[PDB]
Amino acid sequence: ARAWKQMSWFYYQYLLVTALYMLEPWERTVFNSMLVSIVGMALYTGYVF
Amino acid sequence: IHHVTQNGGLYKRPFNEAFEETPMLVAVLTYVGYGVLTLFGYLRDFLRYWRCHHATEREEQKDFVSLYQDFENFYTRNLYMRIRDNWNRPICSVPGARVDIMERQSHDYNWSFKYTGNIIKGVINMGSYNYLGFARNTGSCQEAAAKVLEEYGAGVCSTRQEIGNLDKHEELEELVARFLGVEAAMAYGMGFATNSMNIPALVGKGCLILSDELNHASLVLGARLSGATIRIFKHNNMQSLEKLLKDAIVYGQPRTRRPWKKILILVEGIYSMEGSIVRLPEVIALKKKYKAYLYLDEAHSIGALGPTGRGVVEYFGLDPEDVDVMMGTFTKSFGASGGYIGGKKELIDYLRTHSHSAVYATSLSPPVVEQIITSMKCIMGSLGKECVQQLAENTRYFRRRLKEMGFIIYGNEDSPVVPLMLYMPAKIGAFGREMLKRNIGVVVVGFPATPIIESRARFCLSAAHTKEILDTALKEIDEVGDLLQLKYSRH
Amino acid sequence: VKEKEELIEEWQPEPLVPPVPKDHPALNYNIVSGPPSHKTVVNGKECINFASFNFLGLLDNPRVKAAALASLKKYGVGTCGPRGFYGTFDVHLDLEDRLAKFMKTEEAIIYSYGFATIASAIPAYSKRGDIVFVDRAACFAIQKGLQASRSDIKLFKHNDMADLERLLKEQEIEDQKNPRKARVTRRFIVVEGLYMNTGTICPLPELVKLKYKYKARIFLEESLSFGVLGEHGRGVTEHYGINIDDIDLISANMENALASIGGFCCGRSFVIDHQRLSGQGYCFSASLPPLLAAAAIEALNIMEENPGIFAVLKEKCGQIHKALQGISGLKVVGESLSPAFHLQLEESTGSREQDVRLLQEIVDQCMNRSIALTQARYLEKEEKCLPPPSIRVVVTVEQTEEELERAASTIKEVAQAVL
Amino acid sequence: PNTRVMNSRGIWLSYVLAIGLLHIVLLSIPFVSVPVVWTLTNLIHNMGMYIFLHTVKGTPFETPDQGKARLLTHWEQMDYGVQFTASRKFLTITPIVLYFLTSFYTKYDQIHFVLNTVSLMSVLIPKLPQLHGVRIFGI
Ligand SMILES: *Cc1c(COP(=O)(O)O)cnc(C)c1O
Repeated sequence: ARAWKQMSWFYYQYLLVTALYMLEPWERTVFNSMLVSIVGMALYTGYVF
Repeated sequence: IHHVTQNGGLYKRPFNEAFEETPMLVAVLTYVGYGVLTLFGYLRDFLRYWRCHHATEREEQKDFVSLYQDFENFYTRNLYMRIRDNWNRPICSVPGARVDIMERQSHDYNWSFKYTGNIIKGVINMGSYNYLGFARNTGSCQEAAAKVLEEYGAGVCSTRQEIGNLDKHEELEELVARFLGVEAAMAYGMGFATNSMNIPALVGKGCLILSDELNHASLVLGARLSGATIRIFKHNNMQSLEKLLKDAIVYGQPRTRRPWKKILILVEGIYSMEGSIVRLPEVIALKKKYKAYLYLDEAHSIGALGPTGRGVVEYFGLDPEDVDVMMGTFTKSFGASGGYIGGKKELIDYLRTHSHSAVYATSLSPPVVEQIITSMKCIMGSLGKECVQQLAENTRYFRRRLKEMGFIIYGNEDSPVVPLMLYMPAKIGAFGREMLKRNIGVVVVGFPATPIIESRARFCLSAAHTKEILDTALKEIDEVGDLLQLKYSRH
Repeated sequence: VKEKEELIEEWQPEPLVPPVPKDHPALNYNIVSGPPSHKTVVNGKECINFASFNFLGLLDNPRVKAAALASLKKYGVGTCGPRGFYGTFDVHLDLEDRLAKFMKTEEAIIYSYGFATIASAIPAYSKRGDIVFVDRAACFAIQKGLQASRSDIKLFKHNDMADLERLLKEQEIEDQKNPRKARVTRRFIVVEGLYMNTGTICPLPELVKLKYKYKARIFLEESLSFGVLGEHGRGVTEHYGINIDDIDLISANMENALASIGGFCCGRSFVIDHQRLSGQGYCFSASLPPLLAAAAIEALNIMEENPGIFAVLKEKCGQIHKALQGISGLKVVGESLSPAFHLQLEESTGSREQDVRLLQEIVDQCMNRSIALTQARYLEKEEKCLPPPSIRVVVTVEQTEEELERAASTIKEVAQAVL
Repeated sequence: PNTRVMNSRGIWLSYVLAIGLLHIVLLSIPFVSVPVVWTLTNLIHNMGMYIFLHTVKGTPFETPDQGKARLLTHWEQMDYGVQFTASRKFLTITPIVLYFLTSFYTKYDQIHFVLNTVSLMSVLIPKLPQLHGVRIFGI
């Protein structure tokens, strides 16, 4: 049960490093999308090779 | 005798300062933290090409050449404005050990604030210049000014070379001269206004000023106002000091090669950021080797160094008669307002004539003179001279305590200011909120007032802090430094 | 060669302080025991004072001294720290609100020092490219921010229209000379509402309408003009009845006619916010001690509860300025409105150093007649436009005219004796 | 304060990995070819190093020198103007290495010569020390 709570700490740890913390969540998801879709394109091209 | 190493700098005690270089992996992550933040600023200001609400330059009958640079206000609205909730919090009590803080918040994302009603009480502070603990509305020390307040009033409406010159002013100027152990002394209105109005009355056009990298906004400004060549040497680098000092004499001006008219040195005792003490006997030994003068700044150092604390000169045990001019303040150990200049009687009399401030600015308020006097009486001999032995105990305890807890601390170990290193800019914005949740208010120091990879937080120790007050704070930090992983040191 | 540098080391600089006395100027710091009240005592000589700047006389009000003592027993004495780093009090917030309310303006900053409130305000705006137009007889506090801000000062003659317009047209020549560079000039105009050194008043409507004709910016520095000029005493803007929002910055200090310490700058919130970030004496010095602040709020309460005090000072100016003119050897070079006279001598001698010493004798004899005056000192080798020696006459509202006219009589007598 | 910003610690190491991220981002694109990945990343890099060095002038913060470098772009104001320093030469060597790997990749083609040279040209031309303050008809 606490593993879902321990996991959000590491996400909170990801908020501090690379300065996601005070980043106005209107803008955070914009960076989250640019975080996902580049890694989402890293998989689809990586499975080719 | 401890060190007489190369320059003749005779040391009595061990020195033991610590400037731990920042780790490789830590430093790279900082630039990413700024790099994402400088990225959205161009994004945000691009969104402002149509219309968090702004100050809105008057349209009514204006729109001349615009007032501000848009780009010079970049960091103040994209890194500062995000996290400006801290270092601005109003307090509503006596800034002693526990401080009542008015609570405020912003639903407009720190663009406009609002007091709710709340008074967060019993908050341990570590960000006030209250070393010897004279910030209290109790005891007989502050009570003496109440007699002075009901008698005199709250300020001369005049100038020192004009009408306004009270007996208290003449008394205090004597009193510091015996305290410093120098010939004569003279008080000024505020400590900032001292250096910005007296240093231009000393040096002139053909002078050369050798100031440190990080003095203050005072000492730079006085060096700008006197038209004089300013040259910067590295922080506590006597080798870099002497290298400039060598070439300053064997050359002259850049344009002509005439000799310099006179030269002098601007150094401080305890540098506020990265709380460290200047290698002073290596300076006294070097200025005698090159006939330079010396301006010294005991703004933090007095009341904090030496037994029955009398600045860094007693802390090195040296004589006051080799420092050509001594300056310190009364806001940062005494709980008062203003500053002095100590020096030779020939020097003081020249500055009682050419002052910029005894001839234009109004002088001190009468009751705060009394708060200075009674505080020096409790030092010279009633919460007296036992607290400086308490603070040095509190300094030396707290300085080893965070070092063994895996934190990273700068400066000399005996320095009461505790610079605690953050590195990430988000770790600035979290830490002030985080400690405030844990009933403690501290001071975090931002980017432009530091270098890039410094971004530190700062603790002001106090003799008013007891052991239980101090150890409770040690408990709270142990969680937060764990919570933010700011355990950067290897030791 | 290595040893040759050692040969240069045998060299002496100048000694630090110069050989101070010209003939013997020691200037004799005049010891005042006790409060410098209306009934004061200087060097053991009881007298009434005429350079103390409590025009409202609020130094001797026990309403004030009761208010500040309450602040003293609950806050302390001094702020241990600057204004950011936990050094901002409620009374600091209350006083900033009150000055905006008293001036009907948006914001008001507070500096901890009456001198560095305009030496630290001007370089926050003009920065090495901008042109500042200075009336050549503003006080020394203005004359240092202009030196700090490395911007080209263009002086113009004192209180004197259309010589300023001579300068403006010369920039209209330069405006059409490089229009890209004239897009980034952002020039300014600095004027003091009532000059400390001349005691005159400047024509603002002849300057406000002049502003839009040449697209400049006006910095008012009403230090003396603050307090008693208007019907409620808001300065020349209440006196001229012109709009507050015409002026880009209004500076003052809480020392003349408020009997407190420090300065403030009130104005529209597009600019007053900006000094919180780059005030250079705002965010680097100790904040204002709170017992001075709560004293100054009550001083605002007294000024707002009783606006009739500003009426009796104006006519009291209108009598000592009237009933002193016509005396030989000197001249009244302050206007009728100004409560700070300048009483410099006509038929000047040669060396000013002697001329001060001649002026010194009148002030010494007058203090023997239990009437205390000043000599209005300056810094000669720095001031960049220095006035001739006057002596200042400062009137309060607690003057009780029957003894005020005694002073005009006893100076009518002793002046011709020295002359 | 923009004079010790490239004279800091590990800024050189972090400058590489930004480009190293930018390539691996550009390497994982579907409808692209392994020559024009290198063609793209030498164009974008030399675009950034022009706009972030030779175009924007002043400081993002406020300078207590009363805006002395208000008319000076970021390259001109490094290390208070002394040119042949330890860090300007690192900033000149690095696009040349980015020119030679993009010379190695794309197999020395003619259009990949033309497009990848004038980016490398227009970045070193302002870095001539005798082109300190001369600005071509603007900025
Ligand atoms: C405190 C500080 C000042 C400012 O003077 P205060 O009136 O005490 O605020 C000037 N110089 C230094 C080094 C300071 O630490």
